[PDB]
Amino acid sequence: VIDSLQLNELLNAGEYKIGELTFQSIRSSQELQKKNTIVNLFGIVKDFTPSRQSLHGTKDWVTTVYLWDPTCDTSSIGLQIHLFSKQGNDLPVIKQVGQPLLLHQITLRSYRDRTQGLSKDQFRYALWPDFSSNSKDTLCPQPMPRLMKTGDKEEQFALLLNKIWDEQTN
DNA sequence: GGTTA
Repeated sequence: VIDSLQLNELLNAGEYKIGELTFQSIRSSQELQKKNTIVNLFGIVKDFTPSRQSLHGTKDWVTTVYLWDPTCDTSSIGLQIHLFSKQGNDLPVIKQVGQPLLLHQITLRSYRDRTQGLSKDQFRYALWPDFSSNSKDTLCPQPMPRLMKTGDKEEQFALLLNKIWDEQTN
């Protein structure tokens, strides 16, 4: 079982592994890159926009989230990520800021001088409750087609992320 | 693949 110190060392390495997946810390993901890359992310939802249908283009279902982790500062909102779906509205249903969110298969690219995340068509995700909340229904029912089965390792990471987020925002 | 946002 990991504690907050190990979590921080993990993140400070830029790239880190949890189970079978390799993630990129939010801060490193914010680094401006010339060429797009595909990554996995695990952070706290610092802000979000409820799912809705795009008005133009292919009109995909879309939800925006701002992901944060201990490598950014309480002052930055984090990495802006647009999650899309062309297979119905099966996007993460987020209820409040503070929820841990794990994203699998997110394209990182440059836009207006900032790195932005764009979900791959087949992206997957895991969403946790905002543990630090008094409310007990922070994690509502989620659509199934993009859900990832997770275990205790990811559970601890989520618990720690939320805790740190809370200590730094409370 | 980066329109949609």
